Amino acid sequence: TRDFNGTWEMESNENFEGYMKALDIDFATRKIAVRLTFTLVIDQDGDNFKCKATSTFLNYDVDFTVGVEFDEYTKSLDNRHVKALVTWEGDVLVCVQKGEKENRGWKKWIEGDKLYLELTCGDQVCRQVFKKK
Ligand SMILES: *C/C=C/c1cc2ccc(N(CC)CC)cc2oc1=O
Repeated sequence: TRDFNGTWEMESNENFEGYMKALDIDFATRKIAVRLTFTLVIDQDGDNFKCKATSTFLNYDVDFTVGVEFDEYTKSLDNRHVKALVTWEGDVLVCVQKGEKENRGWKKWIEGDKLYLELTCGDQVCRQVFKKK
């Protein structure tokens, strides 16, 4: 299924610390943020996505259309400009964020009935798993 709609509650978070370090997030924001549990609210209609990730300290909002390149200013994270593009590889949603970081982006898929989110920057990979509320 290609249908990521819903409210998704974190059940596991692996190596968020390495992902944020590869982004050069400052120590005190990082040290707080690696403790956090996240909730995802995804609204998906065809190509049109609206995503909202929330925690007690870090929030991240993105809206995009599959197949349409867009500019992203990662204000809530590392404060960089990237050229982002989200496309389908089979049933995996793939985002590439072109900028000064290599292999920066993410991949999302459903396995069974959970949502998997893989965050990449440089040589670091973070894996998060969510359950549909
Ligand atoms: C449905 C895909 C949108 C989406 C992708 C995300 C990428 C990165 C992040 N974080 C915080 C965990 C790092 C910047 C969150 C996120 O959530 C989403 O809903």
